[PDB]
Amino acid sequence: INFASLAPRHGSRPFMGNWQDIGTSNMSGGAFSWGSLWKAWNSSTGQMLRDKLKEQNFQQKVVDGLASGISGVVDLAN
Amino acid sequence: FASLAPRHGSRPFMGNWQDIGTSNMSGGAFSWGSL
Amino acid sequence: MSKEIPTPYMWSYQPQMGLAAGAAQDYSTRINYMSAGPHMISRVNGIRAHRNRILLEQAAITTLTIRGRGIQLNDESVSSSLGLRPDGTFQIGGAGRPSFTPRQAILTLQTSSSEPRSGGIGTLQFIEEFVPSVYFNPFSGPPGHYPDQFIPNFDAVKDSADGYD
Amino acid sequence: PTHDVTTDRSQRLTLRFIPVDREDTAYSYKARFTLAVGDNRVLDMASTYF
Amino acid sequence: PTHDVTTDRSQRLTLRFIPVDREDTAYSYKARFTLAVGDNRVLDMASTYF
Repeated sequence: INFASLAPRHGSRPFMGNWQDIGTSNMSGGAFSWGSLWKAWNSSTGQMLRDKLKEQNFQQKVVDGLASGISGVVDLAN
Repeated sequence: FASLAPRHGSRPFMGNWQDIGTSNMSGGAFSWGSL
Repeated sequence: MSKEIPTPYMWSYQPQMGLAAGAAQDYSTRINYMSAGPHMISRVNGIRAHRNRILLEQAAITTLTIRGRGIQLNDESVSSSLGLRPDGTFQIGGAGRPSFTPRQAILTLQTSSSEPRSGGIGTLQFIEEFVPSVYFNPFSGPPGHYPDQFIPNFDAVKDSADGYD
Repeated sequence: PTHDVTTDRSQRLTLRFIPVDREDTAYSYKARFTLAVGDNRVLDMASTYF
Repeated sequence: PTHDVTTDRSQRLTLRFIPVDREDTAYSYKARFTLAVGDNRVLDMASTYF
């Protein structure tokens, strides 16, 4: 009775997730990551478009799926 | 061991053994967090 | 009243936490003999003494086809009927005979919790354990020697739980 | 992983249930479905949606 | 033959099954039935017909 064969294998080693992860959330005291980070009267054109581009995309730190990027330092916005 | 590491304490600062890595566009990812 | 035949104290249960709340003397089952003579009054006192004897003592002494979970289920290991498996050629249509594997299915169905609990008490065990307690000579000691379990507003570790915070 | 994760036998992915019975009124109406989950299956209600 | 051919118990010869589910789409019509074959019986599907 071992279920390791069902899991994805990360190379001679099953990819067993942390057992400490079973959901629990309520009104106060429960906070989850990935927060809400974010005819022109004004013709600047430029920053405007750029800003719209920014508005449609993303950035944060626990986004560590895969890799952070080369040489390093550990930072915030936890 | 290693003496070549930043030491934030008397104890050395060393990451996880398992740190070497991969991703193919594929979706061979779409995988979870560092946590 | 009398420090020798006392009206018993009856516990109060808190269902929610499982602990036992404060108790109190029984106040719903008293007998009103205030209109009786010495004969019946002695008889009633003897009856209450008999009740107290019953309580003290009680408390002190008395502390194939497995049933599955109420509907038995049969059990077969080699009941495999559809021996085919779809290789490159075959194409198996709808199928499936639900059978409980003897070791895997049943044992996985009847495993207990991973680690046993440590906390409050359920109703049945409370009934079996917390009989009414007879307090013979009430509060006869120096301060601090009294049974504090009786006061519902008393916490075992931090003494005398201040209500209203 | 290869074995014991996906059913090789012919099986649907997106089942479609039809209303067995329906009632109407001037302000609200009622729809009743006979949701069926055959053996060797598990249904996560989060996917269900009218 | 005399015996072991035909039941003496009250058994139907023809059974009709009412649809349980219906759908009248603009280009189709889906009907569902609960075919029930009781014990001590065998049904030759060639007899059945919508």
